[PDB]
Order: sequence, then C-alpha cells, then structure tokens
Amino acid sequence: NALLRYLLDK
Amino acid sequence: ELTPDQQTLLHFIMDSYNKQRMPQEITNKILKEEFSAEENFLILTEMATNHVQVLVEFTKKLPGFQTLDHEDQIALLKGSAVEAMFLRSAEIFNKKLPSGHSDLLEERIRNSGISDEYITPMFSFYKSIGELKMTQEEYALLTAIVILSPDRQYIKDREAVEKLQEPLLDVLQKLCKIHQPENPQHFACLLGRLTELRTFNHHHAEMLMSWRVNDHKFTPLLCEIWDVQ
Ligand SMILES: C/C1=C\CC[C@](C)(O)/C=C\[C@H](C(C)C)[C@@H](OC(=O)c2ccc(O)cc2)C1
Repeated sequence: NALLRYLLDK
Repeated sequence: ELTPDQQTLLHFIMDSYNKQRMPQEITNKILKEEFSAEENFLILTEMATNHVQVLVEFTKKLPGFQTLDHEDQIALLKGSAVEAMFLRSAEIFNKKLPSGHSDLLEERIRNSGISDEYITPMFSFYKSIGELKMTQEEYALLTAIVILSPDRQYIKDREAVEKLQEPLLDVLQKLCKIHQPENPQHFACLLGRLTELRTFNHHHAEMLMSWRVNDHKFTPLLCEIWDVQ
C-alpha cells in the first residue's frame, strides 16, 4: 500500500 | 439551528469537497471520442482513476483523519472507495454535466462490458437521488460519513472512527430538520440511500471480475485500491 500511503502524506 | 462548532465543521467539509473537480479533458472525451466499447472503457478508466484521486484528497483533509492509526487510514480509504465513487458519479451524472452529456455518458456506460444486472440498479440509484434534488451539503456530508464508517473490514480502532463520524451525522440530521421540516423522514431516507450505496460493493466486485476475464487492463492506483492482483 505504498502508493496509497504516499498519496495520503504528500 | 447549528451550533457555531457545527457551522465550522460544515464549512471545513464544503471547502474541502468543492476544491475537487472533474477535469475538462475527460468530459471532452465524452463528446468527442468515437463510440466503441474499447474507447468507452478507456474513458471510464480515466473517470475512475480521477474519482479515486479525488477521494484521497478529500479523505486526507477530513477533520481528525490525520489522528487515526496509519493502517486504519488505509482500511478506510479502501473500504470506502466504491461507495464514495458511485456517489460522486451520481452527483456528476445528475449535476456537473451539461444537459445532453448525461445521455452520451450513459450510452458509453451501456457499451463498456458491464452487465445489465449492474446497470439497472446503478441508474435506478442515479434516478432516485436526482428526484430527491440532493444538495451539495448532502453529497458532501454523506461522502464524509461513508469514508469514516467504523464498519469496514480490518479497522483496528473502530471507536476512534465512530468519534469522527458521529459529529457528521448530527450536522446532517440538523440540516434536514432545518432545510426540510415538511419531511421529517428526510434524514432516514438519506440513510436509506447509504444502505443502497452499500449494495454496490458486491456489484463492482462482480463488474471487475467480468472485465478481468476479457483481459482488460486497469491503472496502478486502481489495482492497488481494490486489491486487483
Ligand atoms: C462503471 C463506471 C462508471 C460510471 C459510474 C459508475 C457506474 O458508478 C461506476 C464506476 C466508475 C466510474 C467512476 C467512472 C468506473 O468503474 C470502475 O470502477 C472502473 C475501474 C477500473 C477500470 O479500468 C474501469 C472502470 C466506470
């Protein structure tokens, strides 16, 4: 879930 | 008739909900591209990708959402994607398209490899929400409520999500009592449309299942959000 985490944090 | 703390919350939500838009390049395709099944599906892939991009941006700004455990944040996002997308796509079908483009969008959805068994209840949902002439307020709050649902699979702290959700349900309820006093049942009926939203988790899974037999392809974000692997 690295992509969803990235989109959550940016 | 809304406490000041409820006014603040309402304004945060609407602010956040409104700075999301359907890009013009995608709505242009609805008119301009040829009407083949290959091109129809490609456009839906773009709308879907955009719905999910928009879901995330909305989610990350929801009050208290940063305070939740990181794993649960992801379980919410994935738990909610289908329900939130179908709702948004309803707002778009009814309200954020010029007059003739419902009919075309519809014609594309009707020739993109989706069974009538999923189409019928989809368009029946779109019809029924349009006849309710659902407000922007309503779309927005309802969307926040779906996202912060404590009922999704894999949430470790269901209570923490319930504490973010409750305030949203109280606002929406008061808005109903206020803006629709001749319909005391309004709040219950909006909750009834949430109950019908939950129906699409099953449908969408089936829809993705049929597309995958014909080897259609999906984007990185979409495969990730729905565990298509
Ligand atoms: C049925 C579609 C669009 C009209 C709205 C609808 C019917 O509520 C459902 C779903 C979305 C819309 C948001 C565009 C799209 O459905 C998908 O989820 C999808 C996912 C990956 C993919 O490669 C193609 C589509 C296509």
